[PDB]
Amino acid sequence: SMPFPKDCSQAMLNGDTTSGLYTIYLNGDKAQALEVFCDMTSDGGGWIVFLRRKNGRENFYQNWKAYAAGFGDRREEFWLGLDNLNKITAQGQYELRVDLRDHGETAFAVYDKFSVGDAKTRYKLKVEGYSGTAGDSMAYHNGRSFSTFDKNCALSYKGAFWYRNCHRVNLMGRYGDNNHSQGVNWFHWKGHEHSIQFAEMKLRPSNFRNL
Ligand SMILES: Fc1ccc(CNC[C@H]2CCCO2)cc1
Repeated sequence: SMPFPKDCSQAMLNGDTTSGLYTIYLNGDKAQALEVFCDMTSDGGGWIVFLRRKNGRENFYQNWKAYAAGFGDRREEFWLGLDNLNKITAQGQYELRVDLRDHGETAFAVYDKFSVGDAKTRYKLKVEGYSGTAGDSMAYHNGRSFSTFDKNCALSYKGAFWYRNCHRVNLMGRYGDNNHSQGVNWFHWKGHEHSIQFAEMKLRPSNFRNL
């Protein structure tokens, strides 16, 4: 096992093959301990889950400080936080996976290259290298800074994202809200008038597929 695993891939290969809560260490630094939910089953596992939507019990209409730091319940609905995502994606080349499920249908999207800038970039999104079945809805968002109501689409649509003008993805939107662009949307799968029941965003090293 690796004493201070810096993501859910290093934490898995230690043998641990159950999805659940695990401790990771940013830059492998024992002083930068982070609790994450590892999805160890989806496409060979080793994923840090950074968003989960599944029942609308948690409020995602939260401020910049809340999106930077993280919020909610890692076992249920949560946001891991942008400072975390910046530090994780700085450790090497990460891939993004999005898993969607709504009234029994499933779709996914993988981006070979995924990173989040530091606070000085307003946590700039980078997503390149699409494959999957949900449709390339993040390409629209590539290069966008993060937006919350207090730093305008977040206020217009009552959510938070790497907004442009405004979104094809709104996975931190209002739960079960089918009003145009207000819900948990992945436009190129279910459009802007269908709020998705279940959504996870997760990352692991892009080189995991053949490590
Ligand atoms: F994924 C996440 C990441 C962060 C959080 C909020 N952390 C709260 C701090 C202060 C009191 C306890 O920890 C929730 C879910």
